[PDB]
Amino acid sequence: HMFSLITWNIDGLDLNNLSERARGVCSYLALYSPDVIFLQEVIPPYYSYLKKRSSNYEIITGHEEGYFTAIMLKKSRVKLKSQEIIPFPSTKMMRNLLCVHVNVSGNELCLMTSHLESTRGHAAERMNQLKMVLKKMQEAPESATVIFAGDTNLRDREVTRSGGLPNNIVDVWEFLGKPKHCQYTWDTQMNSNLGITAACKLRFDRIFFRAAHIIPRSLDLLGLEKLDCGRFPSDHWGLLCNLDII
Ligand SMILES: [Mg+2]
Repeated sequence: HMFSLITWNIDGLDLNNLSERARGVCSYLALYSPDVIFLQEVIPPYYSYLKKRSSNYEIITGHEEGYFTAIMLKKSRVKLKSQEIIPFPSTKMMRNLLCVHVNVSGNELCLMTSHLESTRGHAAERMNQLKMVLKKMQEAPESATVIFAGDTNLRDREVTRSGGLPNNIVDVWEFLGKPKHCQYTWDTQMNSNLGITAACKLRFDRIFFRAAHIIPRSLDLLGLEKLDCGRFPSDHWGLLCNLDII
């Protein structure tokens, strides 16, 4: 009846206090108990802690070495059907789109995650990767509900310069009337995990939707509380999305 996903860039590259951060993120995931979990910037040790703490989830990794994405499926409700790792072409950061075809209740789904080129890379390649994600979203089978969710790293109206969004694809944040409480997924003013003195408020973590059923209900943020070490679980904010399986 209900349906929930959580997208989070756990910032696994920040090695400081990584144990307590992983314990906190696992506490959030265990508390909300979502059905699908999209994780970005996961390192093998973090993946080992996740697999150790989350046994009721099937974890599909985007790679093996370095950092990668991961998709966790609640085994008690989400039935894995297929998986495909679509690698980006001119990628200078070893990033790819992780697609996982699943079945929830009686509906088919296509859950996609990605971690596009970061701020240090080439914004043009980030736009190209966005076009590849949207194209792979449109070319999905005309029977499943495609749901993308991940750290897009987009800024400076790159969605408009990349040809815009197609007619059958919409941003869940924009669909809900652009709620201002979950307006920014990366805030250097409230989140003090990079030491950036300047206040840069951007919306990196995003969710794209298309259907052939499922309705986005609510949208929220998580990971806003400081841990015992005085740091947040990540430099990005978690993005919780609740849906209704009509
Ligand atoms: Mg990072």
